Amino acid sequence: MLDDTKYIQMAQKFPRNVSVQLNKKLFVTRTWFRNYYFVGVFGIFAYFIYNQPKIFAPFSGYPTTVAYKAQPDFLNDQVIFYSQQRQNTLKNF
Amino acid sequence: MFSDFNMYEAKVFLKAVADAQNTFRQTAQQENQLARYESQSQSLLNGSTSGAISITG
Ligand SMILES: CCCCCCCCCCCCCCCCCC(=O)OC[C@H](COP(=O)(O)OCCN)OC(=O)CCCCCCCCCCCCCCCCC
Repeated sequence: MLDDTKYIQMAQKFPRNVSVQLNKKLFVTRTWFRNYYFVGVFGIFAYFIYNQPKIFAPFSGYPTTVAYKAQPDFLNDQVIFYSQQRQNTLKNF
Repeated sequence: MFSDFNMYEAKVFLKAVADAQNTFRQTAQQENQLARYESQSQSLLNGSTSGAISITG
């Protein structure tokens, strides 16, 4: 057994009215260093994990697409379009 | 089953055959679409002139 006598005493008897004021500026400085090392360092890894599948597996993110057919309108010099909904699928393996 | 070379030969030939059938379809459809537009335009002109209908806006 470890002789934890002094630590046991510390745990049993601790002040219950002692507190220290914290310099807001230094607290903010440390926290914003933490944010700097999160957004700009771990953000790279997080964004890679989130996006790389969306780059190498794009077809699963855009399920439905549209296709068009066109006809002329000679007497008005216009073009008439008919649309169609399709399931976005692979093509020409 | 067959070597990959023969499989790609078949793939190319089938692509060509599908394109040929699409060529037939395109030719027939274009011809009949031109005829259809002419007929419909003439029908609307005759209708308006004959007084059968009034086309406004
Ligand atoms: C559509 C509407 C969108 C609206 C968005 C609004 C965004 C608001 C963002 C507010 C940011 C406030 C940043 C405040 C930083 C305060 C830093 C500070 O108090 O500490 C100063 C400290 C000085 O450094 P020191 O070397 O000790 O020099 C002594 C100088 N007296 O400085 C340091 O030690 C370095 C501090 C580094 C700070 C890093 C900041 C990183 C910010 C990341 C933001 C990410 C936002 C992502 C949004 C995505 C949107 C798609």
